[PDB]
Amino acid sequence: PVKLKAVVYALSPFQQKIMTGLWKDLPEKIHHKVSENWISATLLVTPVVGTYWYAQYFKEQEKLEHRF
Amino acid sequence: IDAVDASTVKRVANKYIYDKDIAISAIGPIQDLPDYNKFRRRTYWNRY
Repeated sequence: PVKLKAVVYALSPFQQKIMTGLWKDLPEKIHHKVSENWISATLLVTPVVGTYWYAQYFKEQEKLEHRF
Repeated sequence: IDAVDASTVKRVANKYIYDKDIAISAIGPIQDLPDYNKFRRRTYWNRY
């Protein structure tokens, strides 16, 4: 058991609004999500999208060259 | 005082105790004290 010194104040769940906080400070929420995760999103989408479009391009060149 | 019979106690208790909000003030080694939701739930019995 860890020895902990702290003071905690809590409010009853029936004395606060439960759902309005979902849409509070939304521009901050969208800004934080993008600004911290854009590199992560790029590292995940770019190789799957780059490989896919290359394969489509290759199949188009391979099909056309086999024609007459 | 004599007017407070068993039916009176149950009526008053249902007005002030049953499924009511509570206030808690604790100090010391109180990590094992149940949280607010546990005390809140123990204000009613679901078997009745």
